[PDB]
Amino acid sequence: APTIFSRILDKSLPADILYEDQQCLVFRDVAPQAPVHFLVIPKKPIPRISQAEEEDQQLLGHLLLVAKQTAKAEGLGDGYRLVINDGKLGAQSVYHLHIHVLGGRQLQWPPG
Amino acid sequence: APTIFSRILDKSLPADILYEDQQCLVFRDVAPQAPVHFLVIPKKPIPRISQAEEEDQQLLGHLLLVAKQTAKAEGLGDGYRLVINDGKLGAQSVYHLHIHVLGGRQLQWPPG
Ligand SMILES: Nc1nc2c(ncn2[C@H]2C[C@H](O)[C@@H](COP(=O)(O)O)O2)c(=O)[nH]1
Ligand SMILES: Nc1nc2c(ncn2[C@H]2C[C@H](O)[C@@H](COP(=O)(O)O)O2)c(=O)[nH]1
Repeated sequence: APTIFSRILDKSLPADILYEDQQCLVFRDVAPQAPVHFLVIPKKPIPRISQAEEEDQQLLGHLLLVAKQTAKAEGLGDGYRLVINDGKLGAQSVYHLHIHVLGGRQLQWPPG
Repeated sequence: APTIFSRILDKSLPADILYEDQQCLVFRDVAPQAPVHFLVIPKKPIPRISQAEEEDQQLLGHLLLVAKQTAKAEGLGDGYRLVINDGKLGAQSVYHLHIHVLGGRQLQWPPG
């Protein structure tokens, strides 16, 4: 049930909010891996990306659209990287579905 | 206009195909960065994730759903990572929208 992102959502836990709508939240990462590192999280509290269903189709695309328009607002026109980690081999820590958005520096390959 | 993925789509260029529907293609990466590394590409030839529009909403979520169900089929229950690179700071090479899917080994942090 409750995660760290429960506390960011309900506002009890201080977070840097860049965007909010009825479907999702967008806030900065407290451990930034790039000059701009923010998280695009839904409001329906889907734990992992592998635990998503057809009912979440329109919502996942929306999370992607929100991420790229938030990438623009923060002046990432020279490029950025979106990352969704699953389970332990994915190195997932918070078990609320979120899209990482990283830019303002050159991301390398492999991506971990 | 034409990209490498034009040649994989129209089938002139040999590719390892794991899935195909009317909306997208799913094929292995020729330069695998993990024991399982495949690409989830749409059929509507959107160049970058930052050049996507509201009309592509349902299609982006579908690409994500296809990626996670293809993650299951290839036995990634211990975890995996999805990656969408944009522009040059993203280190994008093919300018057709695609979701990288990597697993079957432990992905590290940062993701590049
Ligand atoms: N802004 C903020 N981010 C957090 C907090 N706790 C964890 N995070 C971030 C750090 C990670 O980059 C991210 C979880 O990523 P993942 O390992 O994919 O679940 O959430 C917090 O209190 N504030
Ligand atoms: N399977 C296959 N993959 C290719 C070929 N050419 C390029 N790729 C892959 C390698 C990269 O991992 C990916 C492009 O990633 P990106 O840099 O994000 O655009 O496409 C090919 O001929 N066959």
